[PDB]
Amino acid sequence: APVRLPFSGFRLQKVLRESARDKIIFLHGKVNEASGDGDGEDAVVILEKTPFQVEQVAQLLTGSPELQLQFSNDIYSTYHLFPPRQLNDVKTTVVYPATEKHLQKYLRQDLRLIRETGDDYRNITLPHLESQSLSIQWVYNILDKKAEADRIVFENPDPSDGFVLIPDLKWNQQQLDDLYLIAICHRRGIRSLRDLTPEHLPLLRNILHQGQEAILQRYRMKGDHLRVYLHYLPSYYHLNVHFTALGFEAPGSGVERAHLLAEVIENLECDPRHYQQRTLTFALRADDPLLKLLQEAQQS
Amino acid sequence: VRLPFSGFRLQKVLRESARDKIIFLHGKVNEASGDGDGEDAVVILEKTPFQVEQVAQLLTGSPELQLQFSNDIYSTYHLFPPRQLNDVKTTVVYPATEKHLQKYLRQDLRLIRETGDDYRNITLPHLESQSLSIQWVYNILDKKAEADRIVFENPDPSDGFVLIPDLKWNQQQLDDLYLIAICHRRGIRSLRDLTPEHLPLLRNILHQGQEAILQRYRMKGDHLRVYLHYLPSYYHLNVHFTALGFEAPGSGVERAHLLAEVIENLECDPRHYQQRTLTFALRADDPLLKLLQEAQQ
Ligand SMILES: C[n+]1cn([C@@H]2O[C@H](COP(=O)(O)OP(=O)(O)OP(=O)(O)OC[C@H]3O[C@@H](n4cnc5c(N)ncnc54)[C@H](O)[C@@H]3O)[C@@H](O)[C@H]2O)c2nc(N)[nH]c(=O)c21
Ligand SMILES: C[n+]1cn([C@@H]2O[C@H](COP(=O)(O)OP(=O)(O)OP(=O)(O)OC[C@H]3O[C@@H](n4cnc5c(N)ncnc54)[C@H](O)[C@@H]3O)[C@@H](O)[C@H]2O)c2nc(N)[nH]c(=O)c21
Ligand SMILES: [Y+3]
Ligand SMILES: [Y+3]
Ligand SMILES: [Y+3]
Repeated sequence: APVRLPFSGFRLQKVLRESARDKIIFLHGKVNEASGDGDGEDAVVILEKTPFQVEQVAQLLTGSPELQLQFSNDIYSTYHLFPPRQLNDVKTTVVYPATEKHLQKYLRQDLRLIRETGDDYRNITLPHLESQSLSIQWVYNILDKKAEADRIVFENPDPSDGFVLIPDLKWNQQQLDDLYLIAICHRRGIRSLRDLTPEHLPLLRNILHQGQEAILQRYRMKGDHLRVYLHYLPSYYHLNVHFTALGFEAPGSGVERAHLLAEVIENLECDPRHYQQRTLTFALRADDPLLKLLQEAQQS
Repeated sequence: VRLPFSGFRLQKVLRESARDKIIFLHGKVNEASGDGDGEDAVVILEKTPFQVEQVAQLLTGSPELQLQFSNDIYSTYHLFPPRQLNDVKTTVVYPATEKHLQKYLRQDLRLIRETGDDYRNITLPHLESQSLSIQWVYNILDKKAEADRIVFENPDPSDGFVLIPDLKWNQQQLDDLYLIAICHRRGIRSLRDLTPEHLPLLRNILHQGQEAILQRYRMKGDHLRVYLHYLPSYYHLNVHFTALGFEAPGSGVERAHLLAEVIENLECDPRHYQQRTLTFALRADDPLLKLLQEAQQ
């Protein structure tokens, strides 16, 4: 049974970002303006066209689809096709109320690479963590069974070595070509890859092996069909591991941000302090203050 | 008006990309019309980008939505918009030939984690038996080919290399900038052949490579993603230079290795690349895949 936007009104302020290639758009709207003091609140609405489901496509092209002809020559031709309802799903995400840090992160990527030494991390990044980081209340809600409980795909309930595996916010669950799940560990205070030590190895292995095994049993998808990894920098500073279909070229799966869990585990087995000592490469917005901070602790 | 045929029986998904919301289908058409004898068609379908004004308008009309879930300030929904947002770009090849089929066909991939042993016992023996030609490299290195496009060359036979646009780039804009660097010293097959003796070749590549791109394109190093493939397609060490902003195919973690961390990895673990297990993806029909899977069963 269908619902409405969790707010009234939406008046466009700004296209934070759009991409014709990815068929996606992120908008900052003013909402609820006809109440209280008349200023309203900020929201972000994100609209993404969805992947095709080949069977519905094959069934459509078997009949007489609604078409207009755009180019014609001999054996080539391009139409505009207007499918029935069922092929038109647009994946819609709402952030509301949206904070100033949301508005910043969803804006116009003009990105710069940076190489962060262990020392740059203790000295510069760590003490500046608040400014990179978003509320993890949603993570607590899942771990506490207050949101998304009926979506949980698997749980290892151990307080220390356990975790919850659930469909990622980006996956609309309608097909397996873009399978995307997330594992969040039960244990609090592991912010990111920089916190990881051999003490976490049991936790890591369980995410890797019981996560893959749970995906094999739920979706029949084999581990050699999965790309399993973490982000550095993450947006939410509670360790989280991303399980994607390998043939899905997921945004954020690039060598400049993604780290395979299998390698992370073996890195720890070979090199207990590897994540505190070594240098990690990632991208930051041009104008992000932390970039400036870091550029200045290494140039001179 | 109409599709150029009647009936569609799916024969094969030649290629798909959920990320780009595109599929390439081969179907059999006309099987319940004319003589009864079906033909070949390719039909490519692609979702369209949004238009701001149509989206704004839809949103201020407060539409109805099917809730997927909510959590705190977050929520997601299925939206079934009115016709004007729903257009699909439908390209048809009819009748299509076996050439059209081969043009669009892509193999599905499979992950493998190749130990240092796996590489010694299985991949290396396989690759000396079977490899794609590295002539085209040779042609460049010794000026018979593409000398009209060199961006930079350091000639030192032991640590030098030539830097040319990759064929993937039409050179009309810097958005999708892509270059390869091929080294002068011969027989470096891939990453698996790298040791601390390579440190000058590597350093060389990264550093003079960036300087060349700076002077030629006005593009700073922090704007560049620089890396090698494992497994490469061509077994003569080759370094890839792409614009940071360009989400280049093949820059995924399951394939790409940052040049600079390959360097530091040599510095702290001299045997790294002969001992450590490396991860990569193979085509479903690659004989190497069956070999590795059989060795690890
Ligand atoms: C709030 N939240 C985030 N995730 C998922 O948790 C992971 C956190 O992962 P991470 O810490 O490594 O950070 P990441 O940067 O990947 O997450 P973010 O959500 O900021 O995604 C990165 C970028 O991808 C882009 N993007 C494409 N679609 C969306 C979308 N729908 N929402 C936000 N960003 C999107 C944005 O440009 C964004 O900055 C992400 O994969 C996110 O979908 C959630 N999953 C559930 N199940 N319930 C949640 O409530 C939830
Ligand atoms: C022949 N050639 C190739 N390159 C470029 O050299 C680099 C070699 O780099 P690499 O050794 O690590 O190989 P990579 O795997 O990147 O090569 P490429 O993208 O071309 O892969 C090879 C081929 O296999 C095909 N292919 C890739 N995946 C699939 C799949 N999944 N299914 C079916 N076919 C696939 C490709 O379309 C292509 O024909 C590539 O980035 C390539 O564009 C060249 N550059 C110049 N300047 N002059 C050349 O003549 C030249
Ligand atoms: Y006020
Ligand atoms: Y006011
Ligand atoms: Y079915």
